[PDB]
Amino acid sequence: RDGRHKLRLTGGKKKIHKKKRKYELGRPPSNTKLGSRQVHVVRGRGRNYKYRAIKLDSGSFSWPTFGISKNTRIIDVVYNASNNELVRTKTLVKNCIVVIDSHPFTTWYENTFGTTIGKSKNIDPLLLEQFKQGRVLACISSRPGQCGKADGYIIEGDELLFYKRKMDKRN
Amino acid sequence: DVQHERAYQKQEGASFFNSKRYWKKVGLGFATPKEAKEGVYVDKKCPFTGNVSIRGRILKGMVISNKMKRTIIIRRNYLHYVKKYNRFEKRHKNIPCHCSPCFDVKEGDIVTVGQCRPLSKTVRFNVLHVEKHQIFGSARKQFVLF
Amino acid sequence: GKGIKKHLKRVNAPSHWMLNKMGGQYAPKTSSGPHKLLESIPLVILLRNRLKYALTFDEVKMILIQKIVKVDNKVRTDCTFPVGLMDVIHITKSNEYFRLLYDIKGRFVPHRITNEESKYKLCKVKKILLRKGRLSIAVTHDGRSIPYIHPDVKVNDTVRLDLETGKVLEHLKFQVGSLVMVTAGHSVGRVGVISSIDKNMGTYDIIHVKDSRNKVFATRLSNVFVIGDNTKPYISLPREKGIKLDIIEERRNRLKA
RNA sequence: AAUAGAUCCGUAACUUCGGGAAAAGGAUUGGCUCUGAGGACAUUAAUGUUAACUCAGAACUGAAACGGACAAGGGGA
RNA sequence: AACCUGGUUGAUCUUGCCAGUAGUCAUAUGCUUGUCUCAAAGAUUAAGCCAUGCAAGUGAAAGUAUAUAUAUAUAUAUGUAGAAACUGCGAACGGCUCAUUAAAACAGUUAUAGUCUACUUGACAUUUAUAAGGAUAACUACGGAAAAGCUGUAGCUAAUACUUGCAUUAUCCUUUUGGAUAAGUAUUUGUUAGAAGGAAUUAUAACAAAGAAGUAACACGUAAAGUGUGUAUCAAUCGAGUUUCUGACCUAUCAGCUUUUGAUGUUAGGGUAUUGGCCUAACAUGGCUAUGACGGGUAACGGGGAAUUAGAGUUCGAUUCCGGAGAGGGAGCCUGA
RNA sequence: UUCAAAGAAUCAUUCUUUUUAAAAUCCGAUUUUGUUACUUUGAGUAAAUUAGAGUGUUCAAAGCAAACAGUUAAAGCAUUGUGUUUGAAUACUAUAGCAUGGAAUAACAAAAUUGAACAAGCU
RNA sequence: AAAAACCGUAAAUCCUAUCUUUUAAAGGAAGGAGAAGUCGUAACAAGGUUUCCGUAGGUGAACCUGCGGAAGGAUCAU
Repeated sequence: RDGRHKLRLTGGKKKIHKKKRKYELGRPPSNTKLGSRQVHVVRGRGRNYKYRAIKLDSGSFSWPTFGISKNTRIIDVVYNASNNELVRTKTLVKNCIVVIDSHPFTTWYENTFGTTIGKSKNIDPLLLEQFKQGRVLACISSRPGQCGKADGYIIEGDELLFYKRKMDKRN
Repeated sequence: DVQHERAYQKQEGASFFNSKRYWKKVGLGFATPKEAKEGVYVDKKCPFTGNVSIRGRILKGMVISNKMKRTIIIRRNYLHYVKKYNRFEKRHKNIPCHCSPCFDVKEGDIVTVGQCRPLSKTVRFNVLHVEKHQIFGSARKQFVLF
Repeated sequence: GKGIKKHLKRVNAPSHWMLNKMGGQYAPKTSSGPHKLLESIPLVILLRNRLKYALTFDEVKMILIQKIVKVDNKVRTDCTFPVGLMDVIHITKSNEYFRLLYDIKGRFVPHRITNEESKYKLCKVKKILLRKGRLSIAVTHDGRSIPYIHPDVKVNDTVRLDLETGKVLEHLKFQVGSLVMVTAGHSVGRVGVISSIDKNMGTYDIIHVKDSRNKVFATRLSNVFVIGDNTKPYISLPREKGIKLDIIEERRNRLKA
């Protein structure tokens, strides 16, 4: 499935022998979506079970500025670095852009520091505006196909500025 | 100004706010250039900044292609002795090598290169040193014993 | 299938096993254990072709079933068990202890050892690893993982191991006076005090070892066995005493009788 | 009777080298939601006034069918 | 043992080939064959077809035993066993053949700081209890067809088959001793510090989130406490997959190949045990080539190895062992490390 | 583009050892000064096979043994008995890779449409 | 548990194109070998017309002829 049936760098084709072996495998892909949190398990080689997620709604999301993480639920996907058909069909990858409820992080902020370790970070006006709106933009970083859970981080700063600039000279 | 693709580069393993850019000296009797130490470029495949670890074989090669993006073609001229005719024989083959944007490489430049993990289907080598050399003719053409 | 091969051809057996070419076509493949197959030998040939105690596999096994063969004072019943380079084996009712040492030619020969010296076994450590709780555990060449080693112990230093308590006693470094034993080198069998090292840039480090007859020989760092300091060999050496008596002048020694 | 308009691709023997040739032979063209790209007029590198029909990919949708009528080569040895 | 001889002519000297000569672990065949030792043997061509019979099974302290048999003081407790069956492991080893195979396999040389790894050894562990629950074989009774290594319902029981689940330890302070503090192993994500190697984003440690699989509800009995079986993590062992570099027969009456249908690389993501156009989406037009690419042929598996050898060399290598392939030809899959 | 001289040892010679410019190192002296080809040494060099050791299968093809006093005991060592010596070594395992001494022969670079080094001051 | 749909691996069959390997094929046109056959005299001597080369044409054939060359000539030579 991998490593053969492909012409060499010179352009000549390697004619096929040594028919496909099991250790190559190459299992079919998965498209995890929003919905009921149900997954399957796949027996990897050497009895290494893989948590294969096809439908995810909730996971963990980390504030990197504060170095914290809270369990929350995703609302929708809005961008992927890959083809737009994935974000149109509501799939999750390890570099997707999703919307996360601001309520748990806001409650944690009020409990710890207050106001609407290494504290007193002055946050930023744009994220404060997103918090007052109630929904924020954050990027999933974990691999849902392998670990079976959608974990992410809150994206802030110039990268957030670039994301909004590419989202909305703009439509 | 640094990121132009339909994605973003993080330079993972660098940290942004804690502190007290990122680089790695890779050792092998070689130090990172100051330009790469201070540079604003981000590359996940650069030996100094990326995750790739250099191990295996260290070679010296002749720059053949530099117009390609972040990758160069390296040829290694050598002599192949023949037992029957007890004489030498000019024989070469060009191997691909990934070039970090830190090093400004021109055509025909001699480059020290190290082996890393398979980076592409063919590219599995990384540049470490470039020594300037104005060549005459074509890099396909000049023959160097290196 | 292409799974692990469960056979060993007689001709493919390691050279130091010394298997007759006409005695079948299969060699006893050593089971997985504390040492590699190449640098270790099984009790089968150990007690059949070297000790000459038995003549057949069946009688070897019916000796083995009784708990009269002990390695490191541990009874062993694995018929093809890899003993290893350096170890202590014991037979109880006849009360004898054999330490597996080398030979100048480079074979495996058991060596008679008293109970006191049998209690004193040496293991060359391979690497140290840090685990949870900031504790260091070091793995010897015998596949033995000994935790809580001395901080002064280095990666190439050897450590005295006690059989009963399984504890470290004293460390021996790689100094210029460190008496060593080449394990798998081309100069295997010769004992030496080492003369120098050459720290090469990320390749096989070599060391030049000095003999008693002022013979200097270079061998890799990866295949040495520190057996004591310059005072004396901590291990009772075999009859050849670890001196590679030369091939040309071996025949003059052989001819007088 | 059979396609026949158009775009994309592809096109042999033979030859007087000009052709054969629209060779042969294929896919598409329906729909709407779309998107984008390609001139003249002015300001001390950029922002305002004003005129095209050629391409391309994501959709789903419609009775899996569409140069929708008219209009139009059947090819080959 | 670095070797020559006959043949062009009326006769001679050359070139030149033919023939002679000897070897072959190189095949077949003809004649002949009193002995012994030693022993290749369906490769050539048909990797063509196969009748038949066998070629992988396994219980000696130790999983489950009212099919059943036997022995000790007397229906009481131990036993020795034990057909069938459940369970566990192996059957992925071995053996045969060389069709495919042309930088492919193989051989030497590297890495895996890009991975997995049965059994074994060595260390060792975290979020009803005087011992928990169902679910089934063999078997009993009725059959079907010609049958399969075929099969249904009723009833049942066990196990080391399947499933739940029963403390405690460490840290800080006056400073043996009293208080207080806290309890996730692997694995994943986000924020930091950071004994070794050659270079770590290493080991490891701190915080914030998740988080499996276990830490024995099991079996026999050795010092004049033990063992088997099973289990989390680490290391080696037995290996495997990828992988750097160097090497191949003939052919130009094969000069330009590859690139929509991935070709060359970038980014991002899926998949794998892991890296990787392995694949997908976007992006750029790149990559190889007279140092012979791309093609074509091989009556080509490769290797150490064989013959002939003064040295050079030439030819052979299916075949004792290593590595690769196949089980009539493709393709797909469970189980299982 | 770095020559030679001087000293001990075999036979009449041959052979062995020291220095003789500059730059950083040590308070009259302590010591590094291209790359590659090439070349010398090593380690990783599976076995079988190859040449070959040793070894009287009746020799040999062999194979990797066997030998030693012992009509029945002496020695050796153990504080009554316990046998001893041994062999399966050697070179090869590309040409390529790793480390390594290198003066000769080959190339490559620095070598003036200018490029330097030293001293003083400035940032 | 049957059953269906969707990408995916893909057996197997057919269309077209290309490459490789054998064979049929009416017949055609060659070459070679056979113990001698017919006609001619081409070359070997100045072979009776010196021989030969390239080219072109003619002829039943070897051969003939023209143009420009060579001696391997029959000339190393007023």
